[PDB]
Amino acid sequence: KMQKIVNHRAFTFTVIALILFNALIVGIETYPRIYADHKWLFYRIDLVLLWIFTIEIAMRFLASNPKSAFFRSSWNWFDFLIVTLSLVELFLADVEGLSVLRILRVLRVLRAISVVPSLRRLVDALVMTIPALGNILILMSIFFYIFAVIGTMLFQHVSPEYFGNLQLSLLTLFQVVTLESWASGVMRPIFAEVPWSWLYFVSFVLIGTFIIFNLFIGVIVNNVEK
Amino acid sequence: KMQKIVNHRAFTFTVIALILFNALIVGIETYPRIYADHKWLFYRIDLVLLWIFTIEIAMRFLASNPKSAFFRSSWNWFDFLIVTLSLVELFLADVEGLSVLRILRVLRVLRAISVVPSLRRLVDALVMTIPALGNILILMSIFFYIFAVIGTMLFQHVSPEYFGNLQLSLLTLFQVVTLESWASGVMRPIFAEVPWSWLYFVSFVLIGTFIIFNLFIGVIVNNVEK
Amino acid sequence: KMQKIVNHRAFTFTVIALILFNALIVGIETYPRIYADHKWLFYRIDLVLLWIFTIEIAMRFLASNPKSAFFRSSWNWFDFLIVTLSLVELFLADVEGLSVLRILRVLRVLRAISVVPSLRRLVDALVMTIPALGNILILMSIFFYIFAVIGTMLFQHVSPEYFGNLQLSLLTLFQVVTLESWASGVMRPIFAEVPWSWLYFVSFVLIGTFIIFNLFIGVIVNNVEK
Amino acid sequence: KMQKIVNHRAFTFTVIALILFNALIVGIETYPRIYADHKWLFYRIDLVLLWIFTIEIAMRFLASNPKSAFFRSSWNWFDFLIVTLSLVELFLADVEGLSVLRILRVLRVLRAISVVPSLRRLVDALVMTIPALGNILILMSIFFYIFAVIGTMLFQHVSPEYFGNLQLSLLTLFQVVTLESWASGVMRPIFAEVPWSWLYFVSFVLIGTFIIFNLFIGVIVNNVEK
Ligand SMILES: CCCCCCCC/C=C/CCCCCCCC(=O)O[C@@H](COC(=O)CCCCCCCCCCCCCCC)COP(=O)([O-])OCC[N+](C)(C)C
Ligand SMILES: CCCCCCCC/C=C/CCCCCCCC(=O)O[C@@H](COC(=O)CCCCCCCCCCCCCCC)COP(=O)([O-])OCC[N+](C)(C)C
Ligand SMILES: CCCCCCCC/C=C/CCCCCCCC(=O)O[C@@H](COC(=O)CCCCCCCCCCCCCCC)COP(=O)([O-])OCC[N+](C)(C)C
Ligand SMILES: CCCCCCCC/C=C/CCCCCCCC(=O)O[C@@H](COC(=O)CCCCCCCCCCCCCCC)COP(=O)([O-])OCC[N+](C)(C)C
Ligand SMILES: CCCCCCCC/C=C/CCCCCCCC(=O)O[C@@H](COC(=O)CCCCCCCCCCCCCCC)COP(=O)([O-])OCC[N+](C)(C)C
Ligand SMILES: CCCCCCCC/C=C/CCCCCCCC(=O)O[C@@H](COC(=O)CCCCCCCCCCCCCCC)COP(=O)([O-])OCC[N+](C)(C)C
Ligand SMILES: CCCCCCCC/C=C/CCCCCCCC(=O)O[C@@H](COC(=O)CCCCCCCCCCCCCCC)COP(=O)([O-])OCC[N+](C)(C)C
Ligand SMILES: CCCCCCCC/C=C/CCCCCCCC(=O)O[C@@H](COC(=O)CCCCCCCCCCCCCCC)COP(=O)([O-])OCC[N+](C)(C)C
Ligand SMILES: CCCCCCCC/C=C\CCCCCCCC(=O)O[C@@H](COC(=O)CCCCCCCCCCCCCCC)COP(=O)([O-])OCC[N+](C)(C)C
Ligand SMILES: CCCCCCCC/C=C\CCCCCCCC(=O)O[C@@H](COC(=O)CCCCCCCCCCCCCCC)COP(=O)([O-])OCC[N+](C)(C)C
Ligand SMILES: CCCCCCCC/C=C\CCCCCCCC(=O)O[C@@H](COC(=O)CCCCCCCCCCCCCCC)COP(=O)([O-])OCC[N+](C)(C)C
Ligand SMILES: CCCCCCCC/C=C\CCCCCCCC(=O)O[C@@H](COC(=O)CCCCCCCCCCCCCCC)COP(=O)([O-])OCC[N+](C)(C)C
Repeated sequence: KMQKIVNHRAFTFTVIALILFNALIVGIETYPRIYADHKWLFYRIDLVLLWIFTIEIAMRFLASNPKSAFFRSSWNWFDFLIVTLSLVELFLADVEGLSVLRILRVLRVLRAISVVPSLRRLVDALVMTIPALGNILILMSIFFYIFAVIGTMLFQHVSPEYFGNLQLSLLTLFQVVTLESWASGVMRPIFAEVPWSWLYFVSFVLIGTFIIFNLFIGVIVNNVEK
Repeated sequence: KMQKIVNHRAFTFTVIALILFNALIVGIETYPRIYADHKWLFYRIDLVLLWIFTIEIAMRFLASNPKSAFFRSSWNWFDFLIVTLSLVELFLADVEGLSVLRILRVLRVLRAISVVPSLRRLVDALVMTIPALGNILILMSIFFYIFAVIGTMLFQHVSPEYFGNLQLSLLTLFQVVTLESWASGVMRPIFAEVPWSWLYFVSFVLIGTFIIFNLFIGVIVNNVEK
Repeated sequence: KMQKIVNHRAFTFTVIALILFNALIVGIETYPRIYADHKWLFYRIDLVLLWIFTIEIAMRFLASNPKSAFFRSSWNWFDFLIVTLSLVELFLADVEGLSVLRILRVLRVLRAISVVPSLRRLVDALVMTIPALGNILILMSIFFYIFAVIGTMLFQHVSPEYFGNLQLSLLTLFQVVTLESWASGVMRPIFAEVPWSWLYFVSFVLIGTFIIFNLFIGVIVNNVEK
Repeated sequence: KMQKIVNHRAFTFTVIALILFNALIVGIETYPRIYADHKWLFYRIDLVLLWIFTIEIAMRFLASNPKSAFFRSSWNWFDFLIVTLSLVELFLADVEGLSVLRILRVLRVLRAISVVPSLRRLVDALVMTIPALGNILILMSIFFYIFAVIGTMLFQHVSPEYFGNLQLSLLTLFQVVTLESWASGVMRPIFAEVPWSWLYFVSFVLIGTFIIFNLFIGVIVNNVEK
């Protein structure tokens, strides 16, 4: 009565192949003409692929010793979430708010990183180094917030474009920490009006960079040790 | 008569929570309409928060064994400086020179990194690696100064914008070492007139980069060792 | 009857010198006037250099113990491929499709990295670290594909320039991961129309960067170990 | 009769202080008005500083055991070269070709890195890692040359600006390897005409980057070892 043996060689291979085909079709469908000429087929195949993933994860669930740890392990929670999101897409297909709904029709491909064990191990390892660089991110958040607040009150009425709110300015402070056109297009047109403005960026760009550098190093000599 | 026990669990927790609320309100206040509609409340809460921080640091001072090392430790000096700067803001509120005065109303949030011990330890560690990369910064300063002097006499009358003074040119030499639009907007419009100008940037961008790279490495294989 | 001894000191030296001269002439020939004034000489020297390389590699082949491992080693396969490509150039000289044919007249210089042993060892070592960073590249490919698909359906009709197809958009997603004008010229003119668009880039630029950082580290603490 | 003892504490201190003052004055002199109003003083002080450096290095020479190794050590050769260059400036002051002559009036400050021993040791160490990354630079040179040649024949008549010669194009290939506006301003206006052009940059920007990354790593795990 118990479901004892369920696993075999292609038990995954077929799933990953199917996911690849899913990616292929969901990519193709993004062409206006080709999609607009064969819509019934795309409809039917999307439905059937949805149902395959559904019955797949359900098969694993039922044959995963329910009362013991299946929903206890996070990976399967992630799989389940992905399938539920595809279902949300389906059963709430096209009321109106579809623009940010068709998108979820895509991420069903990234469950690839769940099935192939090497990618699973790699991604879990990558996440396991997030609590390593924990504090540094808090420091960087403090830094960003302080500088955003300081900017939005200084340059509010000289550059409404970049420094207009605490939200909008929290953008200009991001595309500057990445050293992206921070001089000729963020500063030179401001530094022209308020001449003492430079002390802002030349400070931020400095200290920000420093922190980032150290953050990077903080990880490097952590894997030499572990 | 002596103040023996003063510490407990929330002895910090309440302070850091209050600081968070301080950040929240000082952020909100940067909206023109919302601040302009409820100013009395913002006034009163700013005053009361100021007084809370004041009585807090004073409590620590009095219950910090005055004659022994309290003002001897630098962190408390930093705290005291921050509180005094907020006070400078208050008692010298709005004579006229307020533009660069309201700013100090902000950095009172960064004393967060003082109170939570993990951030304190991290920041102290980060500073402790400044005397490590001591010389390299002297070398980089020499380099910057030399190249600024060399530029301002060559391109003074062909590009008044970027190379106009030893000060202004010390900017163009900064937004070039960060590889920010150094070619199409700093050089191509100059390289057009003085054709041999390229040897300037292609030298600087080279050597500067080299130094920086080495500086970075100079830190990396210093934490593998310590 | 067997070819026993074939090697000596300059056995390579002459070849690398000749290759250097080949580079020199193939570089010179890219000037319109100078090439257009002495074409017969360039013709004849190109022919003779081709034949020198031909007889060279053929000499090695015949005096490389044919039945045993000569074509078994990959380097010689690469050499042979290069010579055959030069020959393809010659015997299929100028039917019409020459634009992407004259190019192969160039890469015959890079066989330099085959002959000088230090470069050979270095390049082989560099390649030997490709299977090291194997998975991370698969993860990055998945990431790129997902984000390209997600972009091309959102911004298809607001920015036909950058996001027009799954191909063209796979470019805009490349010159953004390199942080090249990703804000002022890829996003600000889009973020103006669809205001919620920022969550796209600020996500990608984030996660992409993270992956890349880790990839880099994944190699660093792999040479400390091997 | 022999010069036995010549060294003492300030034997350097005075020299480095004087060099600092030299930097200060040579910087000041770059202002048009201020220099144009007091020229006699600047003249006389430049002359006297020149003579101080002269007599200084000559003192060291004579009291450096001439027949034994003084000119044998490279640092003193560098010092001597710098002083001779200042002298070239003086005795060949203003015939006409002064534009690239006043410049040498500057680098006399960088002899600072000779006198202060910490900087001397650091700079010598930095140079001692140039023969470490020897081959990689040869590989990068090969790469640059190949791609420059390949570009200048493809895009010669569609973008005369960037790809016009083997020299000029060797610039556009430099401000692209640094990821500086390589997409929106080097490629998009070219990729519009020759549509298959992308395979150029997306290749170069790829492989170049790879090499650079590896070069960096090639140094990192060389100081963990030495
Ligand atoms: C394991 C999970 C990872 C996922 C990896 C991906 C796995 C699955 C990959 C799936 C790829 C998706 C395929 C979609 C292409 C459909 C063909 C097409 O559109 O032709 C179009 C033409 O267009 C052309 O002329 C050229 C078509 C090739 C461009 C495809 C780019 C490659 C994407 C690869 C991305 C690689 C991702 C990595 C990137 C670093 C037709 O439309 P049209 O404009 O009307 O032209 C009319 C032509 N006609 C006259 C003949 C009618
Ligand atoms: C790990 C986390 C680390 C956190 C560290 C983060 C550090 C925070 C970084 C803060 C950056 C500072 C930004 C302020 C500079 C811009 C000001 C400006 O431009 O306005 C005016 C400059 O008016 C002046 O004269 C100011 C001259 C220098 C003031 C320096 C301010 C230092 C603030 C305290 C320093 C505290 C130091 C530290 C304290 C402990 C411009 O002129 P105006 O008056 O507006 O006149 C009208 C405009 N008009 C000119 C067109 C007519
Ligand atoms: C531990 C110390 C670290 C500090 C961390 C921060 C801790 C404290 C954080 C404090 C955050 C500050 C809150 C201020 C927002 C007030 C609400 C508001 O302005 O609404 C405005 C609307 O605006 C909107 O429509 C959207 C509002 C959300 C934008 C807030 C950005 C989040 C900042 C988070 C930064 C994260 C920092 C990290 C970033 C990496 C109302 O103004 P209006 O334009 O007139 O609109 C009219 C609307 N009405 C019709 C209803 C009237
Ligand atoms: C760790 C710290 C390391 C420090 C190292 C830092 C190194 C310092 C780096 C210095 C960079 C050098 C910058 C100078 C190049 C630009 C000059 C120029 O463009 O002007 C002229 C070029 O006129 C020429 O013909 C010059 C040709 C090459 C001269 C090379 C100068 C080397 C100086 C000595 C080298 C010393 C080497 C080292 C010595 C020990 C332009 O033409 P024009 O004459 O003006 O004519 C009028 C304009 N017109 C054309 C429109 C009509
Ligand atoms: C080991 C394998 C690695 C390969 C390494 C390379 C090894 C082999 C290197 C080969 C180099 C190729 C030489 C070609 C130059 C020919 C001379 C010429 O064109 O003169 C032109 C003038 O142009 C000038 O005025 C200046 C010429 C010097 C520019 C050459 C750039 C150096 C390229 C080095 C690249 C270094 C690569 C590294 C870069 C990091 C003449 O044409 P014109 O316009 O009509 O002028 C008329 C003048 N006239 C009046 C006198 C008639
Ligand atoms: C290692 C690999 C890691 C892979 C991770 C990769 C993660 C993937 C990253 C995906 C990035 C997400 C991009 C979507 C954001 C842009 C949407 C947009 O702008 O359209 C609309 C926003 O409409 C809204 O109101 C949306 C508000 C936020 C929605 C957030 C979407 C999250 C999707 C699920 C999150 C799943 C989380 C994870 C699930 C497990 C714009 O407005 P409009 O509706 O079009 O109205 C008409 C236009 N008009 C405004 C001009 C009138
Ligand atoms: C150890 C070796 C390493 C070398 C390190 C350097 C050591 C030696 C450093 C020497 C520094 C050189 C000093 C030159 C300044 C002269 C004063 C001046 O020009 O005033 C001008 C005004 O200009 C101003 O209004 C502000 C002047 C300060 C700008 C100086 C920038 C600091 C350079 C520091 C670079 C730091 C390098 C590091 C950078 C990272 C006057 O000219 P004017 O325009 O006509 O104004 C009229 C005013 N008036 C009405 C009163 C008349
Ligand atoms: C460590 C050192 C490593 C060294 C590695 C360095 C590798 C070297 C990297 C070289 C980069 C390659 C650059 C060439 C691509 C651009 C060509 C182009 O755009 O012209 C044409 C594309 O015409 C085509 O149809 C070409 C289609 C793809 C050809 C691929 C070329 C591969 C060359 C061999 C590959 C060898 C692989 C390796 C061999 C061993 C454009 O069209 P048109 O024909 O001009 O028509 C007229 C213009 N019109 C369109 C406006 C009307
Ligand atoms: C916190 C970082 C600062 C560093 C200080 C270092 C010394 C800083 C030197 C001088 C500082 C003060 C100069 C006096 C001028 C002040 C006001 C002024 O006139 O501004 C003038 C220029 O403003 C500049 O020139 C900014 C200088 C950029 C510094 C880049 C240093 C990079 C450090 C290297 C990092 C690597 C090593 C890192 C080692 C730490 C502009 O105003 P104006 O001339 O009156 O003209 C009117 C305005 N107008 C232009 C719109 C028309
Ligand atoms: C110090 C670094 C230099 C490196 C030298 C290497 C060889 C350098 C090769 C040739 C050097 C000399 C060429 C002769 C031309 C001189 C004058 C000239 O005519 O300029 C011409 C172009 O100027 C250029 O082309 C600059 C070349 C950029 C070099 C990029 C190398 C990157 C090294 C790779 C780094 C990685 C490996 C690093 C390994 C170290 C322009 O003048 P014009 O043509 O007469 O036209 C009139 C002016 N006009 C354009 C405004 C209309
Ligand atoms: C996934 C990453 C997100 C991070 C969230 C963090 C908090 C994010 C805070 C607030 C989030 C939501 C704000 C409410 C506004 C939503 C809609 C909106 O109005 O947009 C508004 C602005 O949009 C922005 O301001 C984007 C904020 C950029 C975030 C940069 C954070 C960098 C993290 C640091 C990385 C280092 C540490 C990393 C630690 C992880 C624009 O719309 P509008 O105002 O209505 O005006 C009409 C549109 N118009 C402009 C075209 C005219
Ligand atoms: C060597 C690197 C290549 C990689 C291949 C990967 C798959 C490449 C996918 C498809 C390749 C071929 C697509 C078919 C189109 C060919 C011709 C064409 O039409 O071009 C079209 C677009 O051209 C592009 O879209 C270029 C795609 C950029 C690739 C970015 C991948 C980054 C790798 C990630 C690095 C990280 C991981 C690294 C893992 C290695 C434009 O031509 P058109 O549409 O006809 O319109 C007319 C021209 N017009 C626009 C001027 C009007």
